[PDB]
Amino acid sequence: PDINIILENSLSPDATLRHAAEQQLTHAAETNFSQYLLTLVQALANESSEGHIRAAAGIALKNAFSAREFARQAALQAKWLNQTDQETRTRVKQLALETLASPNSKAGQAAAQVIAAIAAIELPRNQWPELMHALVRNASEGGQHQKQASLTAIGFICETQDTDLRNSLVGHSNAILTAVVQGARKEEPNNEVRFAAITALGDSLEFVGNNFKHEGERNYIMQVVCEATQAQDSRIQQGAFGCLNRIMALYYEHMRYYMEKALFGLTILGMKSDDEDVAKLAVEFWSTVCEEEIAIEDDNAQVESSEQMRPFYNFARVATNEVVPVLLQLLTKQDEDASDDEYNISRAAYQCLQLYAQAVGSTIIPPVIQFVEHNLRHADWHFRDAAVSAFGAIMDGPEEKVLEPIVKTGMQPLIAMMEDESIQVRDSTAYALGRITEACSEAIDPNTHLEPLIRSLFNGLMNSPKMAASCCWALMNIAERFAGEPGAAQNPLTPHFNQSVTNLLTVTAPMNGDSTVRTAAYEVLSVFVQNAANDSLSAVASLSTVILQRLEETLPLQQQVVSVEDKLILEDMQTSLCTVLQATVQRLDKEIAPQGDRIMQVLLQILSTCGGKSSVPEGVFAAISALANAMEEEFAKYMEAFAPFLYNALGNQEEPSLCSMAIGLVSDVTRSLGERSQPYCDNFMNYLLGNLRSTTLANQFKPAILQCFGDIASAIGGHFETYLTIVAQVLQQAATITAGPDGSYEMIDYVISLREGIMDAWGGIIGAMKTSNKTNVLQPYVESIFALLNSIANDPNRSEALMRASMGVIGDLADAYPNGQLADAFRQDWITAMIRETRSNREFGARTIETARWAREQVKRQIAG
Repeated sequence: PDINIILENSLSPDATLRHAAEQQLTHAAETNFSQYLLTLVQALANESSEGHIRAAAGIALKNAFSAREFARQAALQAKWLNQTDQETRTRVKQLALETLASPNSKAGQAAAQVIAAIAAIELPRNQWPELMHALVRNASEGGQHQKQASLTAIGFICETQDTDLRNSLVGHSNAILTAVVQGARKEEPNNEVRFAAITALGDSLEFVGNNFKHEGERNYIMQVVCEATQAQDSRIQQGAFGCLNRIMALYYEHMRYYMEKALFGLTILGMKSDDEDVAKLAVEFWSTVCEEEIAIEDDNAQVESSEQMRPFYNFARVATNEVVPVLLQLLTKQDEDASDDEYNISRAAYQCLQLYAQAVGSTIIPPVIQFVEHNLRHADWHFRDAAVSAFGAIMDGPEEKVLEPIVKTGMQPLIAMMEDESIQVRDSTAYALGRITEACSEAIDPNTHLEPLIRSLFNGLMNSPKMAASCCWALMNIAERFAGEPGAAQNPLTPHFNQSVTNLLTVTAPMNGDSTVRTAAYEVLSVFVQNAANDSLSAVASLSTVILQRLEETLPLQQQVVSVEDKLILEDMQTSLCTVLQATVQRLDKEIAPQGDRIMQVLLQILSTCGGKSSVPEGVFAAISALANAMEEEFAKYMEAFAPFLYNALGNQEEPSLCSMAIGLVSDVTRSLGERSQPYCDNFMNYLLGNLRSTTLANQFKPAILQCFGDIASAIGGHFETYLTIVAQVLQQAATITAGPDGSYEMIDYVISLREGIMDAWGGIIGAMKTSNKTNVLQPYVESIFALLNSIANDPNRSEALMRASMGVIGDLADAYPNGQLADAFRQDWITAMIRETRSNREFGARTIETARWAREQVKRQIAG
């Protein structure tokens, strides 16, 4: 009754009464948790209540002692274990179990969720010994709904990726597998049961298959799945194909026999189904195959020894002649009405086609080219659009050499497609041209195709918003690919540069145009500037003034902001303008100096009006960083005005992204200004050291902060002795932070990044103490430096930057203590091995290998005193 109204209000669209209800529930769970549980499970078990109420009760009950988040989950589970009595637990368990039999599907499903949540707690501790036997019995003997719900509960329990729960289930493995497979068979008269069973099998794959190691279980599962894919019922088909997709994703290596035997034909049939949902799943099957094989191809490529090769069966390659024509056919099933990023069959097919091209390379070209030639001039826009889409789709993957003559042949017709009636065809054409430029710019000859290509893309950008993004993307690719050589006076786009800048400035000129088009076009302008040649420098200079003028004009615009939309639009404008400004600053370098005063004036004025969640301060900082790098010691005059803004960004960790940017700015300023930045470094150190005081061990800012220590040390030299005791202390502590015996990828990466920071820090410090003739005061820390060097050497987890920095420090140490004071520590074998490994890695860059060579030489000059 009351709980019915609280639950109904809990689902209410009015957030005031919804939040009110949520508060009532939370309060109820706080005042008497056990009674809260009883009330909810009783409402769930009540056959006189509506399904959605019962489901709501069951969900709330589930959430009373379960959560996705680790810590929440720890706390809530503890509530089930230690804040209930056995009578309440027994009651909740029994009522939940009984509700599985309910003819109301929503109540049954909810009860399955409840049971899974309880099982996750009790089964590892063996506190519900009756459960799995009861579920298996229900799944085999129950009425329709009891079967459905119990199968669902079994699936929920088996899918739970928890080692202890899995292990507790081990003894029930065959009984569970038998129950779900037998439930899924066509001999099962009830289609509802079959769907529940095949779904449960899919959820239980990791568990019941025993990792598919044994042929009997394998054939058992594969037989029923293949059978279910050709079931008359659409839902059963869907469950089957979803199951099949997970099987392929998990057990590719076991699939050869089954692929040849049935999967090939089954998925072909599935892709051509009249039901869009199973068609989607069947296309996804081949997307999964392609993804796997792309990964395998890549891994087997990077491998030196064939014993390291992963099993590879070339499924996609073999299947090309059957699957690709179907995919192309599905490209013609566009829904012009459908929303954006709505995943329909046509976009699914396109994704698959892309992956297919990567997976099989040149093999995909003849069926696609046949399709493109047939349909490029079709009367139905569906087929023309499909044709150009397909063409662009296969640009990334096959041998460039093979594509070059096809691109050359198809360049002019594809450009002509930009004048198609259909806006869909024009958009797909623009994107395809971007794909082409990106993958095969070499095949595009400037003198012949460049000008019309650019003209058509700009024509599209300036007159047709629907294709603006695609045009912008293509244009950016072109600017990137036709950039010319470093130091060059001209590149192919240079005679088009001024016109291009004019066009981009024109389309971004309205204050009422589409904000997304404005943003996209500004990005284009940025990339054009970045890749501009020296003949265009005066134009870039002129552009920087226009951009500056527009930036200045946003300041009174800021004043007119009323709505949140106004705010967002203004912030995108300023962020885009800062991006372009940044581009001109970097491109002009020293030549930017005459506009330095104007730049800092408007940028600081923009900072003073920023606040809250905004992308603007970060863009401003990026532009300022550019100006500091360009003007160097000339930038010092802006430090009086700018430093307090920098300090404030540094001290505010509640804006993580800006804080990180601020730390990067300190590195920029100290490196760009050098010793001229020394008077500000005590303030820097105070903020940096202040940041290090945390309740978080893996402080996200620490790696960059340590790198920053290195830059400051270089800038202030002998001054750094003031900070040596503290910083060395921090560096030594940081060196002990590791991912542990079984760490995540994120923590492994964090530690690699951290140790990059540490090594940079030591590097700057060693240099500072050497040049100030203070190697005596550095001497006590040298042993800890070698210790870390050795730790890095003995850890197969590393980055190129880390090894480079390590080589650098080894060399620095040799310089700092000449005439063989460290000859002993250097002649150690792990040192030599470390350096030799670094110099001999052909995958490393030139900087690193040169640094490794310097390290070797530095070592050698140490051995003999």
